[PDB]
Amino acid sequence: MPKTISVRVTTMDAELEFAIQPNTTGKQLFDQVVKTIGLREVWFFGLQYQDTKGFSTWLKLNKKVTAQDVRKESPLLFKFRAKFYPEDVSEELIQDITQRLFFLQVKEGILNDDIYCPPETAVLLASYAVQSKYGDFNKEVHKSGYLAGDKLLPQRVLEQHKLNKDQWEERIQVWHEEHRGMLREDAVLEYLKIAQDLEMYGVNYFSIKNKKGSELWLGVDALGLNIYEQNDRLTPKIGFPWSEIRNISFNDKKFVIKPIDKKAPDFVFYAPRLRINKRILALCMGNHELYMRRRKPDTIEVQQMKAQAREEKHQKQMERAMLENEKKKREMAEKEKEK
Amino acid sequence: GGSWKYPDAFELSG
Ligand SMILES: [Br-]
Ligand SMILES: [Br-]
Ligand SMILES: [Br-]
Ligand SMILES: [Br-]
Ligand SMILES: [Br-]
Ligand SMILES: [Br-]
Ligand SMILES: [Br-]
Repeated sequence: MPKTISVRVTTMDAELEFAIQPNTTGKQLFDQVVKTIGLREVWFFGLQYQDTKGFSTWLKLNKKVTAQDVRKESPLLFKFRAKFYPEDVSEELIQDITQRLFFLQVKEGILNDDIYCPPETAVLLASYAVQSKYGDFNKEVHKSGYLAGDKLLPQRVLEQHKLNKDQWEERIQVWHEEHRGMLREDAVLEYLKIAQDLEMYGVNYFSIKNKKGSELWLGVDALGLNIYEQNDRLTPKIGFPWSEIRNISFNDKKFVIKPIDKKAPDFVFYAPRLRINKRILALCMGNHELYMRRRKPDTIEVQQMKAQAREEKHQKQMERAMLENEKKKREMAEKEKEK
Repeated sequence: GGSWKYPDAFELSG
């Protein structure tokens, strides 16, 4: 009934605009986004929207965009986000663009308190964010207040300590100075290597109840399912890795986890609505497929990207060593000039 | 042109 279907897609660092047709599929829109930004490791990603009832939802790529209850507005608003997380960033985020998108999203969740982080880890993470953004600490340029314009720490860390912004800056600067010589893209990777070991990293939590009506959390992540106490989302009460699951299923509100081990009982929980159980199961199927895929041989495409990454890295290392050595040749000629 | 059969940007195997 509108004459246009204008669409905005916001990534962690760009705003894109499209204009689609009534029969445009999720996959078609998704493919236009990733082509625009130059992303190839697309498997981790999704397009998230707000439905007409205000719930964050993933666009289904196998359905028409207009058939999915996207909040009606001009333009339609999507967030391009990592939906699935690797088991190890160093092994599995091959390309620098992939690493940057993950870094920006994870850092958002740390800073907004979504992903719990202890204070000392938050300062260490902030130091790598700073090395990436500023490069090497340089006492001629980075004076007191060089970080004053930056959101660097989780709100919980700021609120629960007594330090002022200057004291926080000095703690982060100590670490910043330790990173001198570290390439910006390497500091991004070091950030992610720390963040991926946080207890809440890469976990989707769903509110559930047991048969007695006690509130619990279900987590879904790369490695399987977990049951948590209502009041602790850090440490699972019961873990259900893939290797221990025989079947997961649902029937309206009831979700059943059937174990491989014949001695162990079924785990049953209840969601508020069928739609939630469908969301859980879809996320479990996506995760388990990626789990299996990373244990099978690399596709030809993945091999290509890995060989391109090795060659580009090898080349940049060589050019960097050449420039350092030329700088020494210059500094030598500047000082044997004076004689 | 809705031939992509899967919910995400990778195939689900049987
Ligand atoms: Br995240
Ligand atoms: Br940055
Ligand atoms: Br059902
Ligand atoms: Br429902
Ligand atoms: Br829902
Ligand atoms: Br979901
Ligand atoms: Br399609």
